[PDB]
Amino acid sequence: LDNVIKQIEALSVIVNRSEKADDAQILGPNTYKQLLEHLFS
Amino acid sequence: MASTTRLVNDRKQLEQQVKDDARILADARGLNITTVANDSATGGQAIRNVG
Repeated sequence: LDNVIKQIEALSVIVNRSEKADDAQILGPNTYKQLLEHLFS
Repeated sequence: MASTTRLVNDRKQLEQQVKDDARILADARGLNITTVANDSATGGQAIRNVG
């Protein structure tokens, strides 16, 4: 029974926000994971 | 047109001579070199390939 009106944002603001982050140019170090084995003889 | 017409040139020669022999007798101190660091980078806008 209650609604809140949302003020719209300008086109330039949306365009600027879209380019802020979330880009696949820079990588990072990583290592392999180990899986359980449980070997015996 | 006599020896009085050479005072300025004599003074020029004297300036040069005194500067020369005052530099000759000066003792030099070897200054230590500091302020050597990589603080001359460059900026700009990223290219950020789109896709």
